[PDB]
Amino acid sequence: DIEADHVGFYGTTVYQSPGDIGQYTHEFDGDELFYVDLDKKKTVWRLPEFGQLILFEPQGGLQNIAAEKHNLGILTKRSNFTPATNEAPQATVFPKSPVLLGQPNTLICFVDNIFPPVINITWLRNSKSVTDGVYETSFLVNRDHSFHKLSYLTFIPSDDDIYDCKVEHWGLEEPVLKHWSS
Amino acid sequence: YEIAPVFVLLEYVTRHFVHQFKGECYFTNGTQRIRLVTRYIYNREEYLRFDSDVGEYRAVTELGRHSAEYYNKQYLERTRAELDTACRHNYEETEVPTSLRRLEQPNVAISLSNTLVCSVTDFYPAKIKVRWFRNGQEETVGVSSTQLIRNGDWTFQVLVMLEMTPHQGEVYTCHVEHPSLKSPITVEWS
Repeated sequence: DIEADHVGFYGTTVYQSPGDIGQYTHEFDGDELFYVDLDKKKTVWRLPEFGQLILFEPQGGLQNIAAEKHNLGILTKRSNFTPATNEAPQATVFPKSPVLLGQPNTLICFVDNIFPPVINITWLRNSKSVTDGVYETSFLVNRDHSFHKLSYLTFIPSDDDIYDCKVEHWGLEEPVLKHWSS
Repeated sequence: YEIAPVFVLLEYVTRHFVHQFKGECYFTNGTQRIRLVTRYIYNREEYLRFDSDVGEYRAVTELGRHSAEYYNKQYLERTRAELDTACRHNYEETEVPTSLRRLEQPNVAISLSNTLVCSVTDFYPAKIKVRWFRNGQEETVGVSSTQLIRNGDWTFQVLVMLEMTPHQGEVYTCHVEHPSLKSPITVEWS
């Protein structure tokens, strides 16, 4: 890769079919700054603070997405319709900070080698589904053009409690479960 | 104060399928040296690219052969300019006042796994210095460390290990230095 003190990712767009799935993001030094919510047609910052000074017109993201929709049809044919190869995701779970009983912490599930960029990341607490208090980053680009994604689970440490990060993807015969314990 | 996007340019008109556009702006010593790169990707193959270092579109693979010719005849102008309206502008007017000023102080804690683990968490930016100490003396062996870990939430973490034998009365210290810190942080263990 190229060397620099800093690196900004601008205009980052992804589009695929079937399904009309598109994504537009910006990153700086490897971290997501925002993504444009295609549905609501709005800029969603990774951190609240963000869009308080600087600004981004969602219109831009929508443009690139559309252009990419255009490019996909052409290249698809050009390749004599060569499909995307389903990769197998690799998942890892680790705590944000040192674990202390009864003290609010966060489990991070890092998933890499994602391709195509369609995936189901879920959490289980004692093999019981958990939907509340869960956050998920956008699909973040890798130099090899695959993606990585992160999910977060805010929890209260306690002994014996078992946590799982469940990953589902077409390139997976069976779903993968990444376990973590207090 | 407005962020400029790096624009995707239209190709000439001639089971899952994927296409990607990557706009990249490299910076070294402020905006002293800037470099723009634009990648056009089909599935996982980059076939078309524009690079400031070159100044024009080049085919990365046989798949982009003619794409290069088209983009060069149709967009050379609009593209080269993004180096200023996108890279230079975004850096000077949007990153300087935000990301380049963000400072997160690390949290430091020592726990015992024998092996000692100094956990240095939630700091930003990535530049950090961590060293172990036994009785004011620096540890020159039995020191290992995890890779720098990106939490994905704009904070980093790193665990620095120390192999040792808890001989009574000994005093271990984890020394941590980071731009956010007024003075180094030191946590002790006995």
